[PDB]
Amino acid sequence: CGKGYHLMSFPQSAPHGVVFLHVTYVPAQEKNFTTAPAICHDGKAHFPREGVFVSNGTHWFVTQRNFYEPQIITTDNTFVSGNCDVVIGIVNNTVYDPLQPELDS
Amino acid sequence: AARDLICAQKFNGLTVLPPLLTDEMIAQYTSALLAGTITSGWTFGAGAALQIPFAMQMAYRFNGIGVTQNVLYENQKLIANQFNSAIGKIQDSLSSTAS
Ligand SMILES: *[C@@H]1O[C@H](CO)[C@@H](O)[C@H](O)[C@H]1NC(C)=O
Ligand SMILES: *[C@@H]1O[C@H](CO)[C@@H](O)[C@H](O)[C@H]1NC(C)=O
Repeated sequence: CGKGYHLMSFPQSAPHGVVFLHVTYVPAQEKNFTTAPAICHDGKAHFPREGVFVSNGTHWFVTQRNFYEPQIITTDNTFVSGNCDVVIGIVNNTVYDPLQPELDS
Repeated sequence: AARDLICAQKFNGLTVLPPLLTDEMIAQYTSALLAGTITSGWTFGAGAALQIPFAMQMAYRFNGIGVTQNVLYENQKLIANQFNSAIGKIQDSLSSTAS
């Protein structure tokens, strides 16, 4: 259904045949980054729910794979499985908990 | 020596044409495809080739079939050893059987 990530297609008539107009999605401008498979915070290993961990040089963010919008690493978008001594390449970063400041009032 | 079959075919007017793409160009295409799918994942088949670590691509490929990605990261040596043994058995299968 065309080259790229398929969105739609529009059929067209032709003499002794048919003509398709495939509409596709093509990524255009990429930039390079530093990544890690998981985050060790407070003795627990954090893996992303959907997306990927990226680093801009100083901080660590979470973003989706096919597009670049950065978000803060949060308990909502991560899940915990095991301790940070088995995963190869794990780094250290804090994890924001939204429940604590809503508790503290 | 003696008369070959192919010489008789050539003398009777039958000629075999050579292919347009040589074996070296086919091997170059195969090596380019292998390098692309090893380094860039599936992103080289939909535009620009975007690099990624191979363990993280493996985590995505486990995520696509319904298994969570923490299964791979806790067992990565076992998947590596199983893949090495599986690709090593193809060598012993192809070195003996000619069918
Ligand atoms: C990112 O860094 C790599 C490694 O030096 C380099 O080859 C590449 O051109 C850089 N830029 C992008 C957009 O990938
Ligand atoms: C992350 O923190 C732990 C303990 O806080 C420490 O042992 C480990 O070395 C740190 N990671 C790095 C890459 O320094």
